[PDB]
Amino acid sequence: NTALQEVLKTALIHDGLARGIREAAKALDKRQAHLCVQASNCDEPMYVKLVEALLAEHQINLIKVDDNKKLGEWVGLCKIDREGNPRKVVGCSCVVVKDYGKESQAKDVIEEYFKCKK
RNA sequence: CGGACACGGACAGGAUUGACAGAUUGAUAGCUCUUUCUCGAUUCCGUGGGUGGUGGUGCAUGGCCGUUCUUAGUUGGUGGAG
Ligand SMILES: [Zn+2]
Repeated sequence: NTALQEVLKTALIHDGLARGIREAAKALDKRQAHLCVQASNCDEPMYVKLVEALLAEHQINLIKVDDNKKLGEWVGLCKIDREGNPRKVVGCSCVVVKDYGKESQAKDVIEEYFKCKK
């Protein structure tokens, strides 16, 4: 439970992402992105087959989560506030990590890759 | 758009920029249109809003200048006249 809860959220503050309706699946076209994350609630079953057709054949792995509404408070557009509303953004299916830039808590995402998923 | 900012919706399962071809036009303005890529949450729309103005009004004014006015005039205080 260490991989999905805490070691990746620190790699989501100010990195390079794929954010919105004209770029949810734009950053998959980049040969510059490391370990990404993917949501298991797509409306059509081939759009996730569309995006794993990039990564899983290649050197890139996805992490499953539930959906792109629990992912909304992670992507960067803050919707919840002291004087705010609960749901003013609906997040992406798949945001990628192109560069960590530092090594605070990144030893477990790379341990997530080649411990059992090899 | 060079209409800041504030309000909600449209913004991640397809908001907003740009652009070659061509019948497009005054025009190598992608203006529009057919076709179709790119840009990355910056925005666009709705509503209140500043804003800019060689737009009005010099009879609402400030500054300035012009003039009788380049001729020798103007004024209190303090007493006196009323
Ligand atoms: Zn008029």
